[PDB]
Amino acid sequence: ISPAQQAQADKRARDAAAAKRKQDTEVSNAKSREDIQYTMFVSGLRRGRLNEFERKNRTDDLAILFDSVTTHTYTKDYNKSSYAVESKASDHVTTQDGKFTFSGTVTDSPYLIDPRNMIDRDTDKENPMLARRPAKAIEILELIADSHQLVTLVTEDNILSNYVITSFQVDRSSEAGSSINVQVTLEEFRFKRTSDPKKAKNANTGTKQTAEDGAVDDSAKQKRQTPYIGKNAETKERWENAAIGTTD
Amino acid sequence: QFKDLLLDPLTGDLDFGTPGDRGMRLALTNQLSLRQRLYLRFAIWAGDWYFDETFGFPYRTFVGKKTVKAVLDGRIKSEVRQEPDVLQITDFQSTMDVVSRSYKCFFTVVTAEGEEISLAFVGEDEYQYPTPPESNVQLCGDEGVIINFKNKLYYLINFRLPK
Amino acid sequence: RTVVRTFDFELSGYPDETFRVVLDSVTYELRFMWNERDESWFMSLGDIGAQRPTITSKLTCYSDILAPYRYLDNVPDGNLYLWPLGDIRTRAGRFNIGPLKGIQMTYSSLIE
Amino acid sequence: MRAMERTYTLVIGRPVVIGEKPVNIEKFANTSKGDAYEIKDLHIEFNVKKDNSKEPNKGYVTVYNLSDEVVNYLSVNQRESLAVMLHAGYNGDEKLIFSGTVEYVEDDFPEETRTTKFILGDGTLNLTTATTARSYRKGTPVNSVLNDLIADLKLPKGRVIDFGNQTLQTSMAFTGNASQNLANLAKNTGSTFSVQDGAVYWTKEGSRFNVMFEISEEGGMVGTPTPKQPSSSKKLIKAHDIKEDVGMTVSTLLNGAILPESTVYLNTRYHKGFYKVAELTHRGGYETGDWITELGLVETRGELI
Amino acid sequence: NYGLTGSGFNLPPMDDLVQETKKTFKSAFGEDFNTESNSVADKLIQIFNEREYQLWLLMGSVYYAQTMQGAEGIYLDDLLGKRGIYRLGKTRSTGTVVMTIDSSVPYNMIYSAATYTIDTDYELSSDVQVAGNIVAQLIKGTDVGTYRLQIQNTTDQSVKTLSLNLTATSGQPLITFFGQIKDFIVNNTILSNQDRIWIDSTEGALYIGYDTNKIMIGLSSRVDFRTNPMAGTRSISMDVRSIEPGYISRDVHSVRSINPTPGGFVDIDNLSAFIDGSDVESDNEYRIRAATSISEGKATRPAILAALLNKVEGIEKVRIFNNNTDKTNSLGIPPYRFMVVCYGGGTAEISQVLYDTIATSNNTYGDTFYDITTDQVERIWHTKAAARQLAIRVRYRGRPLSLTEETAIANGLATAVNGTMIAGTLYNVRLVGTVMSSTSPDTQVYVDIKNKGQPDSAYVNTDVTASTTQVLSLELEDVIFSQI
Amino acid sequence: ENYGLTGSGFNLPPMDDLVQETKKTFKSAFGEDFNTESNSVADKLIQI
Amino acid sequence: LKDVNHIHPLPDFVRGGFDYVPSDIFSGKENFEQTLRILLERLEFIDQKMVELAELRTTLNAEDAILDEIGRQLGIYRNGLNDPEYRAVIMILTGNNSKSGTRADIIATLKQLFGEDGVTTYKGYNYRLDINIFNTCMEVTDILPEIIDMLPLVTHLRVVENQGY
Repeated sequence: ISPAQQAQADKRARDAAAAKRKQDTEVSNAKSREDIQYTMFVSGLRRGRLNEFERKNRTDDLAILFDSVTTHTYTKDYNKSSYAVESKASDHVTTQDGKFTFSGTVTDSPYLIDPRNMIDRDTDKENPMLARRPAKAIEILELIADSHQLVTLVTEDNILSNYVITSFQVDRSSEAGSSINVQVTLEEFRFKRTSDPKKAKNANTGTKQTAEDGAVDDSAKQKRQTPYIGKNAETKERWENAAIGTTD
Repeated sequence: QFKDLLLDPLTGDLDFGTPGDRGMRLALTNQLSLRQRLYLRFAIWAGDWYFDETFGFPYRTFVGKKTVKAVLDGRIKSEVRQEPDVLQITDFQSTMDVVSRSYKCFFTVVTAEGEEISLAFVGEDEYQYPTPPESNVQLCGDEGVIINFKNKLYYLINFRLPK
Repeated sequence: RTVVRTFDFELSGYPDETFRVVLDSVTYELRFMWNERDESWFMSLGDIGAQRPTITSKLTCYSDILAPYRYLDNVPDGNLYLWPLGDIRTRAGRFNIGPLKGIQMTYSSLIE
Repeated sequence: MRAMERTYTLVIGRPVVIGEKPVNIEKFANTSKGDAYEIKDLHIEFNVKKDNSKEPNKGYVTVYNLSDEVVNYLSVNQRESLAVMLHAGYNGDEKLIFSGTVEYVEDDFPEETRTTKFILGDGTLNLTTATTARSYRKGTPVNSVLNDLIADLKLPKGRVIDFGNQTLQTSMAFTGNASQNLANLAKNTGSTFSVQDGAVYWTKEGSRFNVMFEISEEGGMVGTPTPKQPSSSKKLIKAHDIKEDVGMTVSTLLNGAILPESTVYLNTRYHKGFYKVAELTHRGGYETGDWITELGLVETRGELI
Repeated sequence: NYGLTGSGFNLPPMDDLVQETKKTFKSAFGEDFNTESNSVADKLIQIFNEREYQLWLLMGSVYYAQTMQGAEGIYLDDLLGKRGIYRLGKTRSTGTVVMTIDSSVPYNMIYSAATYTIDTDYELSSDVQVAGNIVAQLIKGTDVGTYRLQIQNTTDQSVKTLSLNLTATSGQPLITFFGQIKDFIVNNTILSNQDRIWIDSTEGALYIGYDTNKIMIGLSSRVDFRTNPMAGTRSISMDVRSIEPGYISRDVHSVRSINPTPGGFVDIDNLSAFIDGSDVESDNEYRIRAATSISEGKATRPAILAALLNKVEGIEKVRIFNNNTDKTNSLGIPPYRFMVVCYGGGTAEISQVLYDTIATSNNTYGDTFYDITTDQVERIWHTKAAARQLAIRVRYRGRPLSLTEETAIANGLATAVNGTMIAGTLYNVRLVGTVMSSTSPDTQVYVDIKNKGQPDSAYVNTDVTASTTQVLSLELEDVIFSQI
Repeated sequence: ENYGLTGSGFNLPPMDDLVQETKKTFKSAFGEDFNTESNSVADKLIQI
Repeated sequence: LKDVNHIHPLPDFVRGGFDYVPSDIFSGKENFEQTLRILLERLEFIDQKMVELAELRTTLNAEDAILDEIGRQLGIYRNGLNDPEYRAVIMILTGNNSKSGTRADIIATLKQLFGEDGVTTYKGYNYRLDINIFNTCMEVTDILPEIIDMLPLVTHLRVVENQGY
């Protein structure tokens, strides 16, 4: 070995570590703000669903439209006891979470570039292929799934809410070049501070200990006491030490 | 609302202020704070600041190499959204000149403004504690009760007579 | 009456917080209620699982809360005070209570 | 918009040393370096049972793929009792769920994944080594004997119900472990003694303490309550009458702000009323598994102490 | 449950009241009555209910208004009014400033109080005269001729004069002239002053009221001093107050300007932090002041003794005497008047401190007086002890002491300057102990003491006692040693 | 120069003085018209 | 910018609550409004009296019927005093507990009873002190006993009262 390599291993570690700080940071802030609401438009649009598509702005109610959706399926499940009941005892049944899946595609040669779509936030009007639209979609897709957003689906018949993404697939086969096939799967979510005191309810926090690195917690960790900034050291000083004392 | 030392947008040094009120200032408005937070984030080349190897922008990847305009714009537009208080990016005019080999982009960012939560650490107080009375006014009354009554009587005498 | 600082408190601002704390090796349960018109915190103190709180009082800065109540077997004998870290004129608020929020609610115990 | 995701924290501190004053596991959290070894984002499986009896409450924990430094710190101190605290909740707060000493620790690292194991005891060291030697004569007030023995045990007094003007009928002598002697006084006076999360609780059987907790579909209940006998055997009866003998069972999402000696109100569509608590079991699988708590309730027939 | 209980006053939430009143309505019209969402009765009852929440909150606020905690605003005054403490109103900042003046400004010129402003918010406290307020002086270089020197004695009131000739403008003659001036000044005022005046022979300049680093620190007190040829640059001390009451603060070296510049002005600066003004008193500091009132003692002999020692830029020693029986007593004192003796406390500044005296206690005896405005104006009296210097000779048997080794012994006898007025007894045994202490261990030692100027026959060993108004003193140069 | 070991002994500067010349030299680089009074942002930084 | 004392009548109490009518469904029907107004306006009276129950109990404004209760707690009985001066004695005695009888101090206490220029004090060599009154607003003989109490143990006092200079 030689120092020339030590100046090279550091580069290998530094650049690789920088990748997490980018990806890992973005998800953190994406979860630190609940105002944004994502929505997806699978079919539906031209049969009067435009009434609510126009409601979507470019800052809070982001909308996603795929260049084409081939199929989408919706299904629910139930189960019942397999043993004869004692007799009416109609409570021997349970409801499972409904599933939703669909297949789509994103192409380098779009036919409709409506700017309201969040995929086309800043896409060039005259050169769609240099905008690299398929890469734009994937970057959006991972962030939504990673942050665990409660997505809302607008479909042909009904509207579904509180659906989370559990898996998706992307591939670029030899056929259909210059495009990507996308599959998604979603399931229901049976979800159940600054608040109005009139809405407040008695809460609990269990047993609690010394809170945060304070003037007393510092002593426990052997940290040196934080010096006091001398904005005023004439009034409190005579009283602070006499009445509150010092950690010792 | 992130507080920090104010940086002069015109020179880059600390904003000590005008010659009439020279001193030191803190960045209070969210606009000013975000401006310098983006400025420092873009001005520091990646890896060049000790104590943090992951901070900065990797200019060395693009400068001096044959690069595609579209790839650069993505990275430029991505670093901006690392701040948690950025609402959106409005427009982006990326242009490249092949003769001079220069690249120059334009864009703007929109950010809201928040509240101050607490004024305890900044300057003033919002309360209006009362003022002690003066002299024997408390135990014997006040003359203003006479002055106000006299003024009311005078103004009422003024009102009735047409003018 | 020598006394030593031995505990500090923090409040999340929720108007009906309730939690259990241990002081002087004894355990107590505390309730904090926020008053809108009077913009002040109301503190109730009592034993664990007690039917009713033993003490109820209004929190204020530089006032000895427990002063008139050191004659009961279930009340701490220490000192409970609220004093500010910033400008001395700041009064207790909703979100400004904590080790670094502006107001330092603290408990100190006599040396025995 | 977010989801409702689990969170937890695990802390390891200095060795616990018993002295001449009540032991508080809180003050041992800080290590010689200051801040303690905190473990947050690693798949963890734990099981913590609690009860109101002589035996301490014990909880089990498992952690996968720990860093070598942390394991090294536990290879040392294998002769000593490290203090440990556990927290759990939902993405906005974490309630204390267990605190004690590391009774056991072992590591197995077959090929792909290491798996650390723990066994924790709630005050095991004090309850099993606190010796006593006391005596009293005829006429001594029983209320004095109780306080004398508890101070020997060297633990904070969570809650006690004094006997009043009761007096000993015969001379008494006590030796051996203090906990054992106190547990014997329980039988002959209808009182329940049990240490929990460092707190000593002395109450009276049959009676109960307000609605400190309410269970309903809004309160994250899981399934309907079902009646389950509170003991695995039946006693002969004259058919003290005040004693227990009945109970029920309920399950709920994890909530560490509950203790065996507390009182709960059951607001369901079939069952309604007040019950005591008798047993707790906390389970948890961070990446995969349940995040719930199970309560064993017992009916009460005494006065409202 | 939520009203008045055995442990104070509680607060009910909204939902409990809503449920209670809905239960009442249910009972009114049976279990079938609807009370949720769509009922007109629901819209009336819920709207009605929220108002009594305000009433309950206000009632709860009222109850604590009469308790040690919870009182606020006007109600707070009544609680602490029972203990005779009242809030402080608007206050005006107070402080003192100094300025250097050109050599040419005449002594008798008097600054008009109402024609100057220090800065945007400061003005002269009162009329100021240049004479009698000199605090520091600097003389350097350019000054042959005959010079007159004047000084008012700080103990007596007799003006003293000195005559000298500056035959040379540099060199040893100039050094000797400066030394003569130093000896002239030190013989009056206080010995502490000599520590703050010296000569920089390398530059041939004289510094008055400075430190070794050439920083004007001022003399021990304001004085009067003049030279017929007005040489060097003079400095004076002024008293300053703010224009309007309020909050304002200034640091130790903040003041830097005067708007109307007077002729001959040189510079201006601070010496110590001002007593900052304050706005209307707030509740927190009101409680703090109420808490710390224990130490507030006044109008008692221990209280007056303590106050003087902590309120004067000096006052090294103080003692009091009493005569209250129908007669003047041995010590010359009127029948019912106190006696206060001080050292190095000035006249005006100390006089103001004496307003802690018990009302109707005449006091007011001494050799010096001053008048203070209350309104009515009253005069107070006191005296300053007359220092008496001693001459000390040391004889011993042992190895000869080397030069610069006697410094420890000489400074060791500084304890001789710690004697108290009247009740000052040397206890030569104490001196023997001290001289044998401020040195390396190790045969014979003796101490002889006599008043300055007396012949060598006056040396004795018996202890000396201070007079009624005299206090012991000693100079480093007045120590001698002899080997035996 | 009057700080540290000096042969006659050891001299320690108090808290207050160190601020005084730090502000003085700091003021020298920007002139008198430079706020450094109590609670000012610049003063707060100097104290730390 | 804001008063610290939050105990005040709620501003515009009546129009509040009416603001909670959902979507003007009932507004302009003149049958539901009167029923609601009649009930709410009752709380107005109670809300108003909540203040006087606290305001009037302060010693500054307390009427004689209850001022006696305040004095009783402090041991200052009415005796033959009347309301206007009974208030004064209560203040004087209470204020005495933090006093030292200095010349500056004595002027301060007399300041609250005779305005700014209504009092002056001469001093004498042998414990003599004099009090002058110019603008008395109450009869002084009944107040006199207290005026002695806040003076040193050995004071020699004269009292002279007149109107004007």
